[PDB]
Amino acid sequence: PQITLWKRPLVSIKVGGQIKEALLDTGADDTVIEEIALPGRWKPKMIGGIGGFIKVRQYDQIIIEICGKKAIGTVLVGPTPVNIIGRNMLTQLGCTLNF
Amino acid sequence: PQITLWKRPLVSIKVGGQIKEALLDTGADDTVIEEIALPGRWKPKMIGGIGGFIKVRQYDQIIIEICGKKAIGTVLVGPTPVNIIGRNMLTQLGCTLNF
Ligand SMILES: CC(C)(C)NC(=O)[C@@H]1CN(Cc2cccnc2)CCN1C[C@@H](O)C[C@@H](Cc1ccccc1)C(=O)N[C@H]1c2ccccc2C[C@H]1O
Ligand SMILES: [Cl-]
Ligand SMILES: [Cl-]
Ligand code: NA
Repeated sequence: PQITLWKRPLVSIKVGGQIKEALLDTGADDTVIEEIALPGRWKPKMIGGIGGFIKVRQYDQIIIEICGKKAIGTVLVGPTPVNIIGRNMLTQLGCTLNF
Repeated sequence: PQITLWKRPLVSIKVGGQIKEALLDTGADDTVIEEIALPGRWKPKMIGGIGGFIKVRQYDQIIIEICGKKAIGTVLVGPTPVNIIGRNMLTQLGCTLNF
């Protein structure tokens, strides 16, 4: 499909057995989600954007459904203002910018 | 052009008579550039990132050029780690998300 940007590119996603709303974010290197329960062991990580850095937990090989597609990859969990689908996942979806 | 997301979608832009590197950011509502000299009056504004809010100067009716295409709109000037081209400008360039 083709998503215009006249409004926020928000989509429904399934992760951690839960349905959530997330932002398709080309400006994000990684994918970070609000506090949620994920399986397996995690490693610490610092991610920075406007306003500085935040500490998140990194879980790997996590399954995520986005726009009727499945992606399996790294998912960060922490105090992010909004759920963010970053490039690590967007590439799995075969997403590209066009203009 | 069609831009893949394996790496950050950086592009050269023309703004304030200067040439700069900026990131095509679908998750960004606004366009924010590091300290740069812009003409006209400005208004103060607070914008929030994953790390918190930063204070910026809001300029309106600013023209930017990207890959031969031009757009006019609001440009925020402040301490941003990276220059960001947001949706308010991406729409004007006819930039879409495709997969
Ligand atoms: C207008 C402004 C630019 C202030 N907007 C944002 O920062 C929004 C904020 N919302 C949230 C919000 C905050 C307050 C109010 N409403 C909404 C979440 C989504 N971001 C957009 C991000 O894509 C911005 C980038 C900027 C950046 C890129 C590369 C290097 C440094 C900074 C961003 O924060 N990306 C980072 C990022 C993001 C997620 C996971 C990993 C990483 C690493 C890094 O790529
Ligand atoms: Cl990944
Ligand atoms: Cl605008
Ligand atoms: Na990016």
